[PDB]
Amino acid sequence: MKTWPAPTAPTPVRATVTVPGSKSQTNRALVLAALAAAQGRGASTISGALRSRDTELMLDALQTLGLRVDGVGSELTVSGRIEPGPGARVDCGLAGTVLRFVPPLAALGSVPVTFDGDQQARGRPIAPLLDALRELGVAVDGTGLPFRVRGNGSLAGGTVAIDASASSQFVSGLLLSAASFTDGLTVQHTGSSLPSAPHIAMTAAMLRQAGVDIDDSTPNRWQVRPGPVAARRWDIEPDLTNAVAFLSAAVVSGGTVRITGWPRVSVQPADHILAILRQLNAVVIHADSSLEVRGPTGYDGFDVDLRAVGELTPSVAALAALASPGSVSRLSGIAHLRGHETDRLAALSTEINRLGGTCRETPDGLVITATPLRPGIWRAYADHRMAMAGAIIGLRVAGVEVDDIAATTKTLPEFPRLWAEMVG
Ligand SMILES: O=C(O)C1=C[C@@H](OP(=O)(O)O)[C@@H](O)[C@H](O)C1
Repeated sequence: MKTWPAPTAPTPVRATVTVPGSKSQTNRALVLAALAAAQGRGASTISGALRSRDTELMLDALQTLGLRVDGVGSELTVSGRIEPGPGARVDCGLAGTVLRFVPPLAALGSVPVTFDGDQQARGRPIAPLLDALRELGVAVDGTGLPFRVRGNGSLAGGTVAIDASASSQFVSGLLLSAASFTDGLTVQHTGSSLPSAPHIAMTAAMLRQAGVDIDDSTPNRWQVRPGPVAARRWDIEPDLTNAVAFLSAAVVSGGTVRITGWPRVSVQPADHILAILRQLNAVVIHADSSLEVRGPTGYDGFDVDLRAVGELTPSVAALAALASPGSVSRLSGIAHLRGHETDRLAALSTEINRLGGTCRETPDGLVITATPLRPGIWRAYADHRMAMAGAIIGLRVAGVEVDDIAATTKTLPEFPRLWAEMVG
């Protein structure tokens, strides 16, 4: 494969960028639309849906379950029934959301569904969710990929305790399908260190939009009452996490980047994002239905807690590597990143240090000392966000090339074109 040379920014980046839809929101809306259709409520349309590998894997997974998903652009319509064919096999790719959200849904059918994924997915956490499904009476063969859920046409539900410290998606996946369980579900996360609170909250918010009653008033416990899932039209927001990659260009170059269609009230962790950019002394404003970020003339080291927003880690680590020389930054709260698309702590450390940097992995994150970088080959590890972090680095370091820019298809297939258009 040819490398992708990361363009440099010898002068401030100035651009207006449109990012496509949220992966997290698109994939929840697909699941909820599938539940509504399966319950007999008719077809649902998702407007502004992301089209990426993760959402294609999700729509394919729904079609493997017997549903129909129409649309060649950003407008997707879901209709039909859960009626999987003999030996139905869901391909999970490297999509955690398919791996974690689809097994519950499948446990609603009367036909066994097998789940497989990419080689690299087989390393990611899954066993605690499979055990929770067994406790709820679903027959599940296997403790990792490939595994088979042997649905018999209903799932009883009730109460279950789970260790979700490795992934919030274990909670979200149970919550999405719970309204269709005979007695609903009460899920209790046991212990501590539950990452990605905003994504669990996203799940709860979208459930409420579909008319599901969920009680999230006590931390680490959720109660979903049995009931209908409404067929509705979904309006998907831009993906704010991917927007950060583009906004980071403003930050490192002292430029100005605007993101179109930025929501003033969001189901995504907008407030956490904007606060982090402001830590670096970027100026952030809402104007003309867009978000504008003006980078500072320079920035020093920062300490940032990423427990709630761990998917920002690659971009944030790139920012830390590009702080003023000798700056020390500490990224914390992110032990769970060892279980992501790749072990992102290990991968970021390797790649930064290969460029001459100083990144030390810690028990819960990274300590990054900004030092002069040099040319090299930034490896993506089949991880969209590793690829985009190398692009950020390359704005400020000539001769950086990403091995596999196409890893960005996971959530942002047009990244190369959008990035080129931004840098001009
Ligand atoms: O539910 C979701 O849509 C996601 C939740 C988070 O997972 P973890 O809680 O496993 O980190 C996030 O990192 C992921 O990219 C998307």
